[PDB]
Amino acid sequence: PISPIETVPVKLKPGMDGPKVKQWPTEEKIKALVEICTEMEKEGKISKIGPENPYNTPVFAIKKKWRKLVDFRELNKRTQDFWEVQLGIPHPAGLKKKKSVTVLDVGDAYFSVPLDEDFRKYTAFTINNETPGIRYQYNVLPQGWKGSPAIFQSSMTKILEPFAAQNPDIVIYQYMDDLYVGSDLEIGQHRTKIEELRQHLLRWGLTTPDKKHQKEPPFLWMGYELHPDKWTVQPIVLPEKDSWTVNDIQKLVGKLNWASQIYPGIKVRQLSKLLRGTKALTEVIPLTEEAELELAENREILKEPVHGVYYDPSKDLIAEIQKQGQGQWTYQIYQEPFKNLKTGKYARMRGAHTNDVKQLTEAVQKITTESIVIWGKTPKFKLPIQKETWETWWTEYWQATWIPEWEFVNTPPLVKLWYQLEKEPIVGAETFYVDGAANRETKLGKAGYVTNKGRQKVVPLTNTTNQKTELQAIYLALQDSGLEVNIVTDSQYALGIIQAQPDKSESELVNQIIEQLIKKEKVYLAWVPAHKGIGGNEQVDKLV
Amino acid sequence: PIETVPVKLKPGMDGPKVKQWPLTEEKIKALVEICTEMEKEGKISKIGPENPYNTPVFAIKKKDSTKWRKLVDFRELNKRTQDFWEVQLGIPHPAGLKKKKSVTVLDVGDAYFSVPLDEDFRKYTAFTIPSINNETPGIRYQYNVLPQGWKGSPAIFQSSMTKILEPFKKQNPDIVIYQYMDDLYVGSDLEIGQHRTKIEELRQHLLRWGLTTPYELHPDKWTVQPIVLPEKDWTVNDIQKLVGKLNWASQIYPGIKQLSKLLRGTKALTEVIPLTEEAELELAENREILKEPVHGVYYDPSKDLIAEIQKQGQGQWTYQIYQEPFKNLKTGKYARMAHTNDVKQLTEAVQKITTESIVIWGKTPKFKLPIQKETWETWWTEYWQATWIPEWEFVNTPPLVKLWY
Ligand SMILES: N#Cc1cc2c(Oc3ccccc3OCCC(=O)N3CCOCC3)cccn2c1
Ligand SMILES: [Mg+2]
Repeated sequence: PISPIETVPVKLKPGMDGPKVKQWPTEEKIKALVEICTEMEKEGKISKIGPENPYNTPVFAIKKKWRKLVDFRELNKRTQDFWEVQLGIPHPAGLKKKKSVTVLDVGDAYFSVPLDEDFRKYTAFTINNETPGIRYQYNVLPQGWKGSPAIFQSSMTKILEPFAAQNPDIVIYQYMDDLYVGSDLEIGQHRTKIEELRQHLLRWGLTTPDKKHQKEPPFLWMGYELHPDKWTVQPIVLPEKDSWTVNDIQKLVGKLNWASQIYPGIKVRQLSKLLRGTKALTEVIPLTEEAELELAENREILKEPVHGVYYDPSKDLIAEIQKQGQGQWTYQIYQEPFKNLKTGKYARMRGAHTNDVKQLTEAVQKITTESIVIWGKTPKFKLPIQKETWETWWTEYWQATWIPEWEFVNTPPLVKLWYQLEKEPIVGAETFYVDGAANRETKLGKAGYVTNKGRQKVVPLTNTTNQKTELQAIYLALQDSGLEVNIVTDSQYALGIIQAQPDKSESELVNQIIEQLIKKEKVYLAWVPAHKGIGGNEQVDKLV
Repeated sequence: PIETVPVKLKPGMDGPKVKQWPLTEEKIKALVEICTEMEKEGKISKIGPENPYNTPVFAIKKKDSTKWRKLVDFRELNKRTQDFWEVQLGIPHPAGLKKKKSVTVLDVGDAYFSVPLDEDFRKYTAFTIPSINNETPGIRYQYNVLPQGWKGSPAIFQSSMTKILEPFKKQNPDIVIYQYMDDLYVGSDLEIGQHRTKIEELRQHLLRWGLTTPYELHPDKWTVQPIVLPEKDWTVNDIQKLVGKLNWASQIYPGIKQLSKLLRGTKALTEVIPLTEEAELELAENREILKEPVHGVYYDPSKDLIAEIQKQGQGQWTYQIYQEPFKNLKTGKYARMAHTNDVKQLTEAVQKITTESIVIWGKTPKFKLPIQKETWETWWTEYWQATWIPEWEFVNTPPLVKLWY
């Protein structure tokens, strides 16, 4: 089943030569080898060579009937690079429904394409009983070789170029050694077009499934189940273990991600927090309380199976984002109210302090990208956030951002702004001057304030850093204050954290400062140069 | 026709392997129309899997039209060849173009399609039209003719350019002409309408020698813009931001410092405070020190140009071009006039800024963009109306500087 296709020229990486890795004695294997060698020579796929000082690459033999294997590792290191075959995969949520869909698989797919002539010498393998060294040399794409997946895909593509213009009403997808064909014409017309193509391929050299088209749905494809009108993930088994290892928690959070695309509501936040001890691979990591709960809620979701629908270009694309908590959000993309196209989650915090609108802006983003890769368009967004909420956020956000057309949906928890600082100081409300410090050496510190009304405080702080104190200093001035406070700090650091207005943070102190800020009713933070004697600050800097 | 100028790569350097950005379906279909015509005109050819290079392709709109254009991000292939093709064939920068009272910019990149591109170099121009949902690996082309956007394309055509300009250049000894990439920058001191005729002259001259061409500037208004101290009829908080900005400014312009005194002791914030002689004296002394620029600030042609932008609210943005922190070559503001998406404003801002850079120094800057990386890598192709693309990256952390500018 060799082919008349044009070969693709192949070069070695410049200034490299072809491999020379001598082999070494397997009487039963050495025999099996001879059997495959001639039975493959008869098909022209390899040819004997007269040792004219050519190269060499190893070769082995293993029973599954026997089978032949070649170690091309030293040759792939020397041949040029090719175009990347398929870095990604078609997501089923983006396929278009077809009445009938036929799955064909081409056997000997690599052995049915010719390999370039000037590049044939570098494939010389040899099969101590003073072995006569029956020197061979490939003539088709050798299996394992660096250039086979790319070249075969190109040959296959050209071999198909006549047929796809003759029958433009059918659709073929290429994927490695498979062809997936799907038409909307009659199931009798289908079996016919299939039979045409199989015979066309075979006029080039490509054998195809005999028993009809063979594969009958549902299709087990790349960890999916493709049903003639439904798609869903292949089934998932979350282990039950007394101890958990890094290998086990990554395999778990792989499986949980794999399921997030169609099982709504998955969470993997507190599970992957465990992986920050990524130091080893077999190191036991004790689960946490939030983790063991999370994995329990994930079990509850999977117990009943849910499925996905296919794409219909004539129907609009829609996206809904709902808040889960602890910096976790789920989305669903659908055309129809009950039929999901797919789902997924967004939890990344992009730092240690984030707010709800920002995390929702980031989420929309992840969806826009995903929508564009998958369906080639961007969806209409349905968003639990008022217009009044978002407008005021991005008008005052220091970053630029692009907020697509969206429709408000009231289905709580709506996203909100739990507090706004003032932009201007509060009249006649108390103005605390704050500062704090901590001898890094002593790792000890103090947080104090000094107000206009004459109040002064200093609290001792143990096991702190100069940064962590100047946030306690703000904390203090909040918890010792009326509902309208003007706080004033020298700390560029703590000013920065606050002015972003985080509603959620992974600092205990900063969550406490958030809570107080919610309770207050007019806070206004202002900033003045540190150790610049601005008056008052010199006081909070004398104490502390 | 012409002989393929021998193009080489800066030695020990391999070609670009940039990944293609995924595209909307509108944009793909436009790149598939466009390349189907460019393949009929033989300008680009389909290519095999033995070509591993790729550079990205985008789809933008020309000036305002319903015409889809194509844009190619030769930024990697540029850094790898042209840094050697800008010495072996470099086009020098006129350093007076910034002086001329008017500048107009002309799109001459239709010229390059006449010249064949070196046979052995074509492989490095590969691009890929992506499919939707990885349905197919893309359609793969390489260029057969000088590709616009590559920086060796104006360099090769340099000879033919000066020929076509030599009549017009000699009849007008007072007109500056700079070709950066696929653009002519024509500067003069005429009043506008005559500057416009002398343009249409040059337009019509170039058009009748075979070069077809489809932005009025004024670089004598541009100045490093100084620091405004507010004019208020003053609370304790106002004197704070006053001490705060003044302290930051004192880090660059030596001079201007006692004001604090007028706030000695733990005042309340909203306590309206009077104005002291020595304080007003300071304030006046500071205000003059500001108006007066500084010294030490010299362009270094070895050093990259770094541009920072801050969003200032209500459509105002501000920028600083520099190469050494606090040593600021150019400084400016920006504000469009409606349907002004925050990102459109940044796109227009960035495009404006790089032109000022092309005009002054003849190199584009690298941008520190106040925007999320993936948000930019999505809606940048929308308002982009330029043949070139600056380098960029994404900053996340401006503390107080929004006020300070
Ligand atoms: N095994 C396997 C396999 C099958 C497919 C596959 O089917 C199609 C082929 C051509 C055109 C439309 C095709 O789907 C259209 C959608 C559709 O109605 N479906 C019904 C069940 O079958 C799978 C999908 C596409 C991609 C990868 N595939 C992998
Ligand atoms: Mg201090």
